[PDB]
Amino acid sequence: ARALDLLRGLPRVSLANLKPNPGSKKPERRPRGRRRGRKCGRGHKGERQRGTRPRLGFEGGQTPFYIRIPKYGFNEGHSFRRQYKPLSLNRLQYLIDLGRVDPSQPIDLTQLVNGRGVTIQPLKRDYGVQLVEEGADTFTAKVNIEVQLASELAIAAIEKNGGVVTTAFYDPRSLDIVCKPVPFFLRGQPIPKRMLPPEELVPYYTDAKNRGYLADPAKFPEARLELARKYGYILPDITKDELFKMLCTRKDPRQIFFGLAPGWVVNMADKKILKPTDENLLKYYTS
Amino acid sequence: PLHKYPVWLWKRLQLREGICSRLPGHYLRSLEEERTPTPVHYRPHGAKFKINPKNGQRERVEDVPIPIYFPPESQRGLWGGEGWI
Amino acid sequence: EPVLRKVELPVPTHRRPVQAWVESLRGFEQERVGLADLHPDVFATAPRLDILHQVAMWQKNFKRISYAKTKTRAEVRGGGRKPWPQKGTGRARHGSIRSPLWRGGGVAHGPRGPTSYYYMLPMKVRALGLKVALTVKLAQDDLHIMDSLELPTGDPQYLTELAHYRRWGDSVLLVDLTHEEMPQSIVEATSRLKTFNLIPAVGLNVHSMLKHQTLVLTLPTVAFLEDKLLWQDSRYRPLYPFSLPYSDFP
Amino acid sequence: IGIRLTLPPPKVVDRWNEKRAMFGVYDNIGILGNFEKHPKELIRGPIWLRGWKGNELQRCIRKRKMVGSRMFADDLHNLNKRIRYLYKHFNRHGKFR
Amino acid sequence: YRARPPPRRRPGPRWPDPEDLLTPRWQLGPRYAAKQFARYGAASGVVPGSLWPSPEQLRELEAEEREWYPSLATMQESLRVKQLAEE
Amino acid sequence: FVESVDEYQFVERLLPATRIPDPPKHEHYPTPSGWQPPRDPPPNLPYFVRRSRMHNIPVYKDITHGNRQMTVIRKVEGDIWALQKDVEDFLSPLLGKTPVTQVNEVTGTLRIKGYFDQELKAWLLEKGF
Amino acid sequence: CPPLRSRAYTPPEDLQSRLESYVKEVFGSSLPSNWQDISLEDSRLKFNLLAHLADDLGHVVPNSRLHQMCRVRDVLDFYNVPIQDRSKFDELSASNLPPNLKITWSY
Ligand SMILES: [Mg+2]
Ligand SMILES: [Mg+2]
Ligand SMILES: [Mg+2]
Ligand SMILES: [Mg+2]
Ligand SMILES: [Mg+2]
Ligand SMILES: [Mg+2]
Ligand SMILES: [Mg+2]
Ligand SMILES: [Mg+2]
Repeated sequence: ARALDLLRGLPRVSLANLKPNPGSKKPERRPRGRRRGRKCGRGHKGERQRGTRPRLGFEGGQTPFYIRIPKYGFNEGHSFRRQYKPLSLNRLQYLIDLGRVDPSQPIDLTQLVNGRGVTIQPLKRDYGVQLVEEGADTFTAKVNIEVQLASELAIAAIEKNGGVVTTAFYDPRSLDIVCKPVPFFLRGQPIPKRMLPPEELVPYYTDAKNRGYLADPAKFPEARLELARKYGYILPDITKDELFKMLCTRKDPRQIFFGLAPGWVVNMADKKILKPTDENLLKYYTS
Repeated sequence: PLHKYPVWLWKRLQLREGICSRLPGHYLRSLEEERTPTPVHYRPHGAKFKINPKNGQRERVEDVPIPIYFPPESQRGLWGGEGWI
Repeated sequence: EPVLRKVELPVPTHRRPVQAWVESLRGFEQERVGLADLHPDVFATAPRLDILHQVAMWQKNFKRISYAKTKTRAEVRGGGRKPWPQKGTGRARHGSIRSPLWRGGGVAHGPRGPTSYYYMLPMKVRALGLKVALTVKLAQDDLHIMDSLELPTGDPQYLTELAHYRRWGDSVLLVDLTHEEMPQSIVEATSRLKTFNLIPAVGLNVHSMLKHQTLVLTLPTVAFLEDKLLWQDSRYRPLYPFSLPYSDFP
Repeated sequence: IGIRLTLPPPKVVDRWNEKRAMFGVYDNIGILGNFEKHPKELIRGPIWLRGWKGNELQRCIRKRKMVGSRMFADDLHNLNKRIRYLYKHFNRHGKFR
Repeated sequence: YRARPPPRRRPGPRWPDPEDLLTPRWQLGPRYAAKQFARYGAASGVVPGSLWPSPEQLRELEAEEREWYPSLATMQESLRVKQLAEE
Repeated sequence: FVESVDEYQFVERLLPATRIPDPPKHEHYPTPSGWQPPRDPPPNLPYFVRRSRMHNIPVYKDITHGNRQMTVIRKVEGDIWALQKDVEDFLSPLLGKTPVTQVNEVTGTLRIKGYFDQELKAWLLEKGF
Repeated sequence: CPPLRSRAYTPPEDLQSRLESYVKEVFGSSLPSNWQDISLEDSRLKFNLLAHLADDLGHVVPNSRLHQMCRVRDVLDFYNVPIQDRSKFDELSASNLPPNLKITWSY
């Protein structure tokens, strides 16, 4: 290129010649000279100049603004509230279009994260992924998707294409594991069991409307059909298609990963999986 | 400069070179052990966790002992562990 | 048998590969033994002189720890009492004899303790740094590609007189792929030569390349450099440190 | 008066001693070596300072908690006093609030 | 000159010497030993059996779960009663 | 107490990749999201606009002072001045006035005053970038 | 070791026909019309051509300019440029000096 041809002519690039990009380095102001010398940008002598100004939010005597306002519980229990990261249908479709999220396999949290489709911070009170209505139209893909929360419209959107959506609860200790499995594998601990929802979320997951993982599968077909009526689409038969087996697969309530049963240990270095044999342990993990 | 070993270790470290080194093993082990006395002046928390009535969140608890002073007269008798608070 | 080399890693459609002459250290007149194609993204990117400066400055400063300290007024010995009463004498009023004003006093604002100047430029920036430095070397006829760093003899005067014959210049940086599998002959020669320096591939940096007038590379090392620097773009953001296992990294 | 009256001995700097020649080699240990080591593992020096940067106050806090046990009685008293000073300086003094 | 041989990771697992007082509490712990197995495998690590809970620990885990995480039956049971009170 | 097995395909499925995948072949373009691969062979022009890592057109909205709105075109190689005048002629009927442009020839970027991100993305896609 | 050779180069008169000879050697006896148009996309042939020219003429295409040699015309146009190699004292001393000017050299 032309720039490289200019370099042919110029003397060698060496440790002498290097200069910063103009504007990057602004020189510092020192309280020397005549301009910045006397009083050095501090004003005339007072509380200000001696550097003993009162703390921030002190109004010189009168009841400060922040204090005089009444207290109200805008943030009363902020740390205990659960947060769901939103995944749009647009986002999901675009991930499938670029081959980042694989439709020939089921989608869960772990697949999405690995796809860089989402960022989840368990520590920051994130409790997984919420599936949002946005971009319901121009969503044309048939997938088995797993999300903690979904809106009825987004359920409808997925089931119109012939996909299957279900909601499954993840406890914080399960979530950090599922999002980043490789670090957990290096912790040397055996896989724990996914805990059941708290009392207030039991009614949610034991409901066919939300497509809960603890909802009665006998209550599923009529629910699917009711949603099909309301949004006026012909509800397709899933059993007919080739990929039916894949759309069937659902991890059980106490399972975090697809093949890996709780209480197993993964030895990464020699690519082995160690099982317990002990009756006590087996009883404990199978509960 | 820095001392090689933290200063708090010196008591332990000195037991290893002198007359204390050639003391019997069982005595040194009895000296080392650091088990807590039974509560005398404080009602302990029953459980490892407890629910906060404030926020309704289950929180860990610890048992923190009151420091007890024993005057030298206590050595000449049998106080059940009661000292001056 | 001519020594030909092509680029293994895929090139962009609009870009075309650059060529370099291939020579060997075996003979004085053993230039032009082969031809090589180099990946244009590593070896023919935009000359970004600001980047060289950035990387170079980080390289010089990030390791630096300052050892200078001075005692403040509080840390100087003595100086407890008030030297004389305020009011009484004609003297100027003082609170301690160890104040900054006094001779033998503590320092007002001095070097304070061991100081670290550690910071990290982003990875992609350091990577780009290496790229620029390599383009710049080839643009200015300061870069040479070799089949192997194999010498007819370990006599260190042979290496100096060859550089003189080939107009390399006063200082030459020799890069090999691995430390263990460096030839005997080059190690012997370079051990007792000040201006000529032998490093493994992983050693290579912006500072040395700028310091030395010539950069000499082997064909093993050129494929290696291409791999790693080209890996830097066309990768995702990390989920966790790359030292950990991935499905396709090492 | 206070100015020298002869030229000092000339200083010769050997730019091609081993330390100058191999300066900054392995700074690219990470990107060129599969990320086995961070470059911050080339830093030598104080325990409380390897691959970390902070103001004076922060440096003192850190030295107190990391080598606080092992340091000399009078040194530690000086360090506890430093922290007290700097705490008040930074929190209670200055131009801007 | 020749470059000083490159920096490396310490090859294989490191075991601290428990007699030495300089060795901190975390290194001598069982949790450290687990991590050594995970990283370096059975080839160089600890006995694989050790990785699970002891009968005593499992006893404590059983007590923990019973007291803090109720069954689905009893949760539905609790809701049923409290919801009924609402009507 | 312990038994060892090699049924390990499930763990392999969990490991993520460092490299961003190449977009798979599609029946026709555009895609449902609207993504479109670049025209092959590349368009014969003085300048070229290379895509991002995620195979997108490098056009970005930018803001400063909370009132200065800008649009940036990056990853430009070849004669940028040519791209400048092309962007100029394209944007001028939309604005009426000729848009005010900064050219960073060292960086290889083009900055335009106001948000034209959508129009410029379209235009560059049309041109075959 | 052979003595260091001068970087000075003067293009010969018969450069055209010499390049004719070299191309017809490497690409074979049968030669299409407008031989200047022959592309050097082929890596092996590029090497062969440039080696022959480098060995005889004494002047070599540098690493920097190698990718610029796309076509045979490009090689011809490259060899017709002269290189004259002398220190700046020598070039100024014989550069039509006015008699009042004097230059000396203390290196
Ligand atoms: Mg002033
Ligand atoms: Mg004055
Ligand atoms: Mg004051
Ligand atoms: Mg004092
Ligand atoms: Mg005083
Ligand atoms: Mg006084
Ligand atoms: Mg002093
Ligand atoms: Mg911005």
